[PDB]
Amino acid sequence: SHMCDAFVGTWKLVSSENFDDYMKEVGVGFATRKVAGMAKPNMIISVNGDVITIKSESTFKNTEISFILGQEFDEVTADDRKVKSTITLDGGVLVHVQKWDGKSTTIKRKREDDKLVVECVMKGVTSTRVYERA
Ligand SMILES: O=C(c1cccc(Br)c1)N1CCCCS/C1=N\c1ccccc1
Repeated sequence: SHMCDAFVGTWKLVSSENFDDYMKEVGVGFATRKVAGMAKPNMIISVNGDVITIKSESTFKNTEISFILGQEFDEVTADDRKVKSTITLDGGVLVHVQKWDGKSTTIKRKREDDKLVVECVMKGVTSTRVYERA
């Protein structure tokens, strides 16, 4: 057993707050905000050795990242930003920092009760997205 065992599995979105405002702060345009804000993704997290894979599947976009903790990678986000990403585990929280164009956003994922809680921060704006097991 290991690092991310309590994250592994298939998760479904059950609530979202302030996501449109988070996307505005990130610079996402109107039409993408509308369609992405409507999405109800399933998030699939798996581990194989040191490599963690996170898939997001929805009617809007399907994305996949694979990474090693602490090791930067280039990522194309669902909204088509080209970012440099680093994901670490800090006190049991997966912390995902994305850098692009002199900007930065941080996505934190944590287990709380039977939920996986995702907090997305861009400057002063936070969005909270709650997932349950599928
Ligand atoms: O993995 C997704 C993802 C993938 C496919 C669909 C959707 Br909806 C979300 N993330 C990262 C997790 C935290 C939410 S922000 C985000 N992507 C977006 C960022 C800006 C605008 C639109 C989507």
